Amino acid sequence: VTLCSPTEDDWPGMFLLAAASFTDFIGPESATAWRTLVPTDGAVVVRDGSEVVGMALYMDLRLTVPGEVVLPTAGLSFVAVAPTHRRRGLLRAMCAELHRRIADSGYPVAALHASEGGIYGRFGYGPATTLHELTVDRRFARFHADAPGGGLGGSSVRLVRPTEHRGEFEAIYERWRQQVPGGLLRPQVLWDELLAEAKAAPGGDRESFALLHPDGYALYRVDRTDLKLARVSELRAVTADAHCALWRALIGLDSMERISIITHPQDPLPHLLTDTRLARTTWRQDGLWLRIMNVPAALEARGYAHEVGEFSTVLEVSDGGRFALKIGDGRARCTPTDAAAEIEMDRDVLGSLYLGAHRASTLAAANRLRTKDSQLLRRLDAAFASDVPVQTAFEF
Amino acid sequence: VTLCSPTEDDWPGMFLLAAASFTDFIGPESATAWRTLVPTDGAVVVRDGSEVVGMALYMDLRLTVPGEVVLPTAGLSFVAVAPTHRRRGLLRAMCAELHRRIADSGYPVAALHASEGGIYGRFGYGPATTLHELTVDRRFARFHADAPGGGLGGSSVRLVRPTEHRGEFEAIYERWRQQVPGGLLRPQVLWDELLAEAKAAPGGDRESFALLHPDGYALYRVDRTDLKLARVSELRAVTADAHCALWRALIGLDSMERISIITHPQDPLPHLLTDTRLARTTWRQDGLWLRIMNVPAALEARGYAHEVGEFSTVLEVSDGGRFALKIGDGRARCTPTDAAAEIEMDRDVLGSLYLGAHRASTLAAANRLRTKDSQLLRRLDAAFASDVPVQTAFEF
Amino acid sequence: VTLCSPTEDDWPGMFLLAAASFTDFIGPESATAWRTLVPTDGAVVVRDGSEVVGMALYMDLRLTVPGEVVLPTAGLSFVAVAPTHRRRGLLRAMCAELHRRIADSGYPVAALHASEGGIYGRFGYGPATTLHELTVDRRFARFHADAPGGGLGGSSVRLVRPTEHRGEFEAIYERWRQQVPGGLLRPQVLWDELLAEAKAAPGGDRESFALLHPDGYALYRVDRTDLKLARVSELRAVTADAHCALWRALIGLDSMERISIITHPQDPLPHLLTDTRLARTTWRQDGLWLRIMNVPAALEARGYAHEVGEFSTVLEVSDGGRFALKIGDGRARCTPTDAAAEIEMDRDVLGSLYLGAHRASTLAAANRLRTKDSQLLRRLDAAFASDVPVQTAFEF
Amino acid sequence: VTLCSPTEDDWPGMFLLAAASFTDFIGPESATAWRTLVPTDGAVVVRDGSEVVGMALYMDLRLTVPGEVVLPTAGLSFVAVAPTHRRRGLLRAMCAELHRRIADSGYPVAALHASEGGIYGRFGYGPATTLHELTVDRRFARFHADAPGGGLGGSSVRLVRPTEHRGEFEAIYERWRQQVPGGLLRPQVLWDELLAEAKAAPGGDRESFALLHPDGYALYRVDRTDLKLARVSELRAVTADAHCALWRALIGLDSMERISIITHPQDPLPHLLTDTRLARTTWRQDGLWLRIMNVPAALEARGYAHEVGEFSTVLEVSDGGRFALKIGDGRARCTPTDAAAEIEMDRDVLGSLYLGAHRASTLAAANRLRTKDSQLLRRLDAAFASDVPVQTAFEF
Ligand SMILES: Nc1nc(SCC(=O)NCCN2CCCCC2)nc2sc3c(c12)CCCCC3
Ligand SMILES: Nc1nc(SCC(=O)NCCN2CCCCC2)nc2sc3c(c12)CCCCC3
Ligand SMILES: Nc1nc(SCC(=O)NCCN2CCCCC2)nc2sc3c(c12)CCCCC3
Ligand SMILES: Nc1nc(SCC(=O)NCCN2CCCCC2)nc2sc3c(c12)CCCCC3
Ligand SMILES: [Cl-]
Ligand SMILES: [Cl-]
Ligand SMILES: [Cl-]
Ligand SMILES: [Cl-]
Ligand SMILES: [Cl-]
Ligand SMILES: [Cl-]
Ligand SMILES: [Cl-]
Ligand SMILES: [Cl-]
Repeated sequence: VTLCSPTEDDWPGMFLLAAASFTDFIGPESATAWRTLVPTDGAVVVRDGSEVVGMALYMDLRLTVPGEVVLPTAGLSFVAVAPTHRRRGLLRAMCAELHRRIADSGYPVAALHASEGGIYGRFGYGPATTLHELTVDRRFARFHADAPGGGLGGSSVRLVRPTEHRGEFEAIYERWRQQVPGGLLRPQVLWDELLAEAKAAPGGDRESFALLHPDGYALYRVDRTDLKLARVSELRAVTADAHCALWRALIGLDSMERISIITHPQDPLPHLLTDTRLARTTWRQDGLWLRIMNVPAALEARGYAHEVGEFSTVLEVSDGGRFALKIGDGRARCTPTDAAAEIEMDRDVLGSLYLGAHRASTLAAANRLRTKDSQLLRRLDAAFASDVPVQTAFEF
Repeated sequence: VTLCSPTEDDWPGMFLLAAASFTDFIGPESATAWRTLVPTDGAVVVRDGSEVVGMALYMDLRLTVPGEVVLPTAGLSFVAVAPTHRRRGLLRAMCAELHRRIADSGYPVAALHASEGGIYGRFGYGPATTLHELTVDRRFARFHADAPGGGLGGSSVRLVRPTEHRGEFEAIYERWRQQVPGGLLRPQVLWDELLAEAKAAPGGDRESFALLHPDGYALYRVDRTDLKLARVSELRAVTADAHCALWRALIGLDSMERISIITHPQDPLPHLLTDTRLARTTWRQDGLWLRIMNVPAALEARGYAHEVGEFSTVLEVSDGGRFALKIGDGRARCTPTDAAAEIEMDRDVLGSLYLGAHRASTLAAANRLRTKDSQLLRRLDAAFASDVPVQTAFEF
Repeated sequence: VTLCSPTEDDWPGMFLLAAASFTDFIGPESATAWRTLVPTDGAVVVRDGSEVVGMALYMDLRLTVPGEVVLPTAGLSFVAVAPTHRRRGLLRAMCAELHRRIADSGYPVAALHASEGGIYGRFGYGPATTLHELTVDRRFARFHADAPGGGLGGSSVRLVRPTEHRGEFEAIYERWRQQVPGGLLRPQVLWDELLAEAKAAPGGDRESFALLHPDGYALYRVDRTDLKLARVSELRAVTADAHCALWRALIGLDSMERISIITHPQDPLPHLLTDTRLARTTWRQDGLWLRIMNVPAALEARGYAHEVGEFSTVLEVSDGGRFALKIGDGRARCTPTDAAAEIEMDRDVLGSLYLGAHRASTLAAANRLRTKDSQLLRRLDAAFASDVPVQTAFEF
Repeated sequence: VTLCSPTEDDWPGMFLLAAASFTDFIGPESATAWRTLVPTDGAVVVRDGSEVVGMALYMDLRLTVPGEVVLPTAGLSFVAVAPTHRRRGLLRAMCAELHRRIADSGYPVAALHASEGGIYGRFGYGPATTLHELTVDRRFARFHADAPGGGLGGSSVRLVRPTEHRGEFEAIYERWRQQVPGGLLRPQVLWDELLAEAKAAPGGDRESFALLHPDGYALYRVDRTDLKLARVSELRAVTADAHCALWRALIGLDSMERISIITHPQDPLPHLLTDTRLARTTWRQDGLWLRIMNVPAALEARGYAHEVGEFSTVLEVSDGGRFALKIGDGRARCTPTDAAAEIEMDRDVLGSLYLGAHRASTLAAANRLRTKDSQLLRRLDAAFASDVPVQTAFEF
């Protein structure tokens, strides 16, 4: 068992491991696009004597955090151990090497989408965003009097072929990702990939349609099997008007019984309707997971709630450092100290708090976050909260 | 069509209307217990010429709000129009009369549990708490190292017959309801009713069991049809230790595949497990609905976040008054004014904000809450938030 | 194997055979009511050497036929062979003896409800009425402008306890059964039985409610398991106004998603709605089966379409006689002849034609009805048709 | 918003609207065949300022009506409003313009297949044929002694590839459509299309097989997912012998559990079996919808029952004219009058009566058809009835 950077000869062995480990595999011909996001030394493989029995890599990503700050992010992906080589500490070795490389390269944070919720906590990954599926029975949906864009005149929304309006979608997304915590820069190769999935596949997914507004878009397709269900794959709205106009159009798909979307807990859609209950939550799951690589750099980089008074404390991350933490005027200063710790938590807990998706009070109730001062807990709660609700950009 | 207070002769007609309008009817012999909570003049009926074709009443309740303040609450229940008399404005007439009576009696707030989510908004009722069903696959559930009560020695939890420990359940509940927003005083007649439902019914519900801790309890029964599913009907925990100890015991029901509970969004259970995903959200719905009867009295009665600086504004409720609102040191002063309104909202929106379950930002995004100052929105958000997460006490 | 009339000692053996042969058994204590409709010599049993291994009886019924004529009808019921004694010609022997008795007693027709559709044809029983289940999604149901009782004022329909309005239901039913082909006289013992099934059963059927009009009623209960489905067990309407008023009330059961009723193919309900498709046909099956015992007596007893000119023919029933048939002024004369047969059919086919539910053309297309004159076929079609659509009264 | 005839440049915009409005879309390359049936000025589109936001067209069809008379029929199809432009009266404007064009062109009737049952009544379209799905459990199916083609010798039915016997299918269909009310002329381009759907599609529909008789054919394929179910897509039989022979062959598909067919209520198949119940009705729905464009021309063009005596009346269609109607010797004369109306009905009701599928008595019971003379109702019933049962030709 050897652990090293893959050579060009190693990749066919990696794609074989990938096909047997991931069911949703797009093959090795759309792997060209995703490979461009893997830096030199971004990947590790484990050989037996010889076939690939273990692999893992990171991708160079740009992650928006509260205060509209953009962090270089190491995106963990393509992590697999052969079924022949389980319970052999290969994952632990591969994860330890990549984290070494990611830290030495100067990434403040790493991120991943979890295949299971029970693996990544012990690696210091905490769930940081929440996926929220809403299903609307659009046959009963009436918009509230208070809702925008209910007046006469034309709709500002057009039904369009996605492939013909790439430039417009990019510019809306680019604005969206820069102003929303959880936002990711979407490179050109991923727009290429997104608009190739937009066409109908033979005995597969149906043609994608687009609803386009000056300040928003929605990509949707009818479900393969349930022909009364429209799945919104992606809805990006920069303004409240765009979000309403796009939903007014989706509720007007008169041949559909149900619109479903994977969105965030704070999606205002339920409040646009006279009956909030018509937008049922049909699924909830952790979205993006964060490992804080550098505590001082990550805590100093993000903005904090202006609405909490200046305060100071000592934060200990288990095997991650102890820090004098001082937060005021929505900025933090995080400096080394050996003074008595007022707050203790494992590294994964800090990832979970970092984007505002989880409350310090909630993690404290489960004893994942230790302090003896409930005042300090209320202050952490308020300071780490996000004015702009945290969303999930796209799976990697 | 006449609208008046029912006489003793009217109640058999009301029970007939009730049987035909509500499927979950416990009959007229457990209606004796619930009737004790209806004050003199708490009920209206509509007769045709003569049978009961319309009814509605309120019950005298005590509702805990943020700051551990207990408000007299008019609990709307038993609202029905005969299928023979729909679309005749009977509900509008009955609701207008009860609201007249509730206001004149000096109730600051009214509350209800909604049969449908599309009826009650136009009456100034906003959804104020969120029901959150968690289902645990307890076969995979391992408690986190950080979780409390994982050490050796005895369990502080006992498996007991509910009927034999009424006094203990009352005292824990009484502590719970006083410290939690959404908490309701549970009168003796409702403890009588709760412990009569605890015994097995012939070709019906199975026997209820209780897990008792000094500072918490859990009532659960196996599902009628799914014999691998335990439904926790009620879990009241005053301390984090009690909540963990009770969940450790429930995860030890080795003959069950699944534990389900209807809880609140901030339940710390997912964070007690090594795999947060094992506690799936399988259902979400609005719980208690609030109508603010008296805006000044309700806004002044509750506590506000100490962690936001003193601030002042002018609040207009549509057909509910305009008010100079001044919040600081976690107290509000709400006084009449004709000065230009900075915040506008319908009455139902204020009910939705009142217990901290919904964010002003979220309601603002849907244009249910109008202001031109985003700073003022952040301040409302922070001030109306609840330190103690809001829960739902019991259905009425 | 002996075939004779049962003695009082034989009935416990018959009830044992009944319990093992029929799953929907109401026991031997509601068998007292149904036994009153069995005449002396109405029953046969087969013993082995001794237990009951075979039984069959008829009940004295009154059946309305086209022209509002009421015929004495032998109602076959309680027919069973022990699982120990199949393929032994016991059914053939029992059916031959009862038919001997029924004919000698002077019954023009026999009738039954079929447990299977493949048994009774060879005994000369033809399906004569059609059961038609309509399910309305009442959430979309709007009444047509043209529909009756859409104006202001009170509803003429009352929601009532069935047990309190027995007299009213009897008088409406009594009018209904006399004016509708397929109508049965419902004796007092069967009203006793019907209103005992109207109360809720412990871990069984839910309480029955009644909608009462001067000229109609509807009995309905919520389904045991599907709590959004109301089953209308029985709807008797003497006028079009009563039928609409009752359906307006049923569509007003706002807690239900679906109303289902077992009705007849010509039920006007679909045409009362702006969307005829909302009343889906979810089930169709043969209802009452007729064996014509005496061809001349049965053909002469019923009325014929006044709208077809006088005509004459020769009808042969296979092993049932040949007859000169002369129809005009809505009366028939049926007399013996040896003249060449113009129409041939088995006896079961005549039962199927007798109430107007099946067209001679349709049975001719399947060669169940032979003639060489298509003019004569059109004339039979028109003459045997029923002005008043044929309905099914009640199962026996 | 402009309403005009589409130009060649408008059609790609129409196909985009079509893809987003209809899930069962065959694309724009089989749209060439269907476009040949659209006359010059057969289509309208609505543009916004510019994309197609509304479209509708008619096709030139030939519809057989009672008396084997063939009417030029305007077949409405391809009707869609963009989800962006609902509740803007675009459908009303497009339908009013096409109906203007259809009337001025001299079409006596228009027809459509309804996407929903609640749209087309207000446009004067009445459901005129009834689709009836029969499912046979062919494992229990035994043919009656009386049924044709049960004797020895060869089967007159051959199992064949459809593509190799186009000429034979055309000639049988051509005979069928000319002798059956509801029959449509099937042009060459639609035979091209029908035999292209007969071959297996990759990850789609299975290969179609044909059973060919001198006087009938049946096209069937195994269901995609249920491999024990054969769907008969089309069965055309000119004689009773052909219908039996084809069904004898289908019942001989020994690898199938179930044969299903969409047929008409008067299909004689149930009567060919010893057990009529084995042919279950598993689905019922309205088929073709008729709008009578010219009342006098349509009423005079069709044949009437010879078996009803000569009679005269005055018929008023709401906003459609008042007419002296005189029916005798199976012909009608329909002439202008201002004499008192004896029969009133909306235009849609007349479409529903026109092919004999619905009885005047049934529509009268729902007050869709007003008269004060029940004798006149019986006469309408009998006269409008169809000797040959009405069938549905093919969807457009
Ligand atoms: N990181 C990549 N993503 C995608 S599609 C976006 C997505 O939903 N990912 C979650 C699921 N995921 C799909 C297959 C892989 C592993 C698991 N496609 C590819 S292809 C590929 C990579 C990759 C990884 C980086 C470069 C090697 C080849
Ligand atoms: N307010 C009452 N609650 C209950 S059980 C607790 C519950 O889950 N209620 C929601 C469902 N609900 C059950 C039946 C009634 C209306 C709807 N039982 C009764 S019985 C009764 C009332 C009442 C209302 C007040 C006094 C008259 C009789
Ligand atoms: N003829 C009778 N009907 C009924 S309930 C009405 C009904 O839906 N019948 C169809 C089903 N059926 C139920 C049980 C018996 C056989 C099959 N109950 C009884 S009880 C009984 C008879 C009978 C038959 C005549 C007298 C002996 C005892
Ligand atoms: N009238 C047409 N029919 C068909 S397939 C036969 C069928 O089952 N139609 C009902 C469903 N229908 C399918 C797609 C269209 C609208 C709805 N295909 C096409 S393609 C097409 C038309 C058309 C309409 C006339 C010319 C433009 C393009
Ligand atoms: Cl690489
Ligand atoms: Cl996503
Ligand atoms: Cl009272
Ligand atoms: Cl609850
Ligand atoms: Cl007897
Ligand atoms: Cl029945
Ligand atoms: Cl054209
Ligand atoms: Cl068809």
